Amino acid sequence: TNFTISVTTEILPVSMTKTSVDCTMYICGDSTECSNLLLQYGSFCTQLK
Amino acid sequence: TSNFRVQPTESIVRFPNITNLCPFDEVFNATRFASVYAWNRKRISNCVAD
Ligand SMILES: *[C@@H]1O[C@H](CO)[C@@H](O[C@@H]2O[C@H](CO)[C@@H](O)[C@H](O)[C@H]2NC(C)=O)[C@H](O)[C@H]1NC(C)=O
Ligand SMILES: *[C@@H]1O[C@H](CO)[C@@H](O)[C@H](O)[C@H]1NC(C)=O
Ligand SMILES: *[C@@H]1O[C@H](CO)[C@@H](O)[C@H](O)[C@H]1NC(C)=O
Repeated sequence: TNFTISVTTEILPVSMTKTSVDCTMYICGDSTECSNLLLQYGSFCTQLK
Repeated sequence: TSNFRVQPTESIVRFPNITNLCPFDEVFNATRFASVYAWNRKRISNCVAD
């Protein structure tokens, strides 16, 4: 015999913050020998980028 | 493609001043030496080690 106009809130996530990292700076930094040693590993951090 | 970096040139400030000589000859050229069970310990600090 009666009706109620109810209101509800529904929350869904949309997206997260984009994060960009680099192999050379994060792993060791400015070491040239570290870069030379990492160059022999291949393109792992290129694939990560 | 890559990252941007700034090249370095040269240092800024030195170590503590080094103008002495570490007496390494006290433990190297000694008149008498000690035994294995009771050796001698000499603390060497605040000097230049060669
Ligand atoms: C259906 O329900 C609503 C409330 O959910 C009723 O509205 C109330 O009516 C009384 C008397 O008419 C008022 O004193 C209230 O202030 C009203 N409430 C609101 C929120 O407006 C309504 O009367 C009901 N319908 C029937 C046919 O009984
Ligand atoms: C050298 O050492 C002395 C004390 O050992 C210090 O006072 C002084 O600042 C140092 N540097 C120079 C350039 O004299
Ligand atoms: C003897 O002492 C001198 C300085 O006192 C030192 O230069 C030298 O190494 C020591 N040993 C020998 C075998 O000369």
